[PDB]
Amino acid sequence: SRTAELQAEIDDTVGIMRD
Amino acid sequence: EVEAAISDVGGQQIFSQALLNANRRGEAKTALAEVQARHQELLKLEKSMAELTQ
Repeated sequence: SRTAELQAEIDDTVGIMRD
Repeated sequence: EVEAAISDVGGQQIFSQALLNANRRGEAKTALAEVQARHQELLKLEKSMAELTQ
């Protein structure tokens, strides 16, 4: 469950930073 | 007449062998067989964060 949360956080930062 | 012929009784030794828990099963049991699918995930973090760093 930790690795999934890390993956989700990284995806969100990717989105923020594409913007 | 008589003499000796067969004697002893109180005297013997034994070794002892041993089996093992079954659950043991194949080495792949938690944090062993899951490392196959956990690696694809970790390769996903590597990639998605490769997108991040680029």
